[PDB]
Amino acid sequence: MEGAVVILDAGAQYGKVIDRRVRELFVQSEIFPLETPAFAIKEQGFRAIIISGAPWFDPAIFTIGKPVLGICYGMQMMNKVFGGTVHKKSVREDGVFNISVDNTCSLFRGLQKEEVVLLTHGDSVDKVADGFKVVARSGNIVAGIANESKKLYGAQFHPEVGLTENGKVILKNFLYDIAGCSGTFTV
Repeated sequence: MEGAVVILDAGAQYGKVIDRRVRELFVQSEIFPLETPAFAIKEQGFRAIIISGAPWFDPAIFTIGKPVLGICYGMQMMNKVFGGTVHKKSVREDGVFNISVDNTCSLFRGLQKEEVVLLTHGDSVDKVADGFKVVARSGNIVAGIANESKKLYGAQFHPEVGLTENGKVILKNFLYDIAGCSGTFTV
């Protein structure tokens, strides 16, 4: 329903890690099946979407005018849906890397120009879809993308894990500032 965040996660945790972070920030969240149709999300009145993780998802989750945070595989899909491409197996090993961050991007507000983040082995963006800016990187590796007018944001790394030093700040930026979720409950 309204004011809540829907989590579509293709990974081994089935939304649980991302869901604990959203809870910790006092925001209502529902873990949904990844193939949940975009129209169903709109009809329920969800305020935002977090997609993370070949599994089938509805490409229209990116096109319905709701704020979306794509994490890792979710960022790759976001890029793909808007005409971008990816490198296969470009990240060979899991690691905690210091990366360059665009500080003026909505998502990375309050961060330093350099940040320590967890990147998992796998794929990474090649050609960046038109309308997206690169907002984080290390070398050939695009670590973040943003279409600010559309409120579509991608992070290659995993902000939901404590190993990403200021991952909570990134999620706060998305949920509060970008999506306008209130971090308040009524007891």
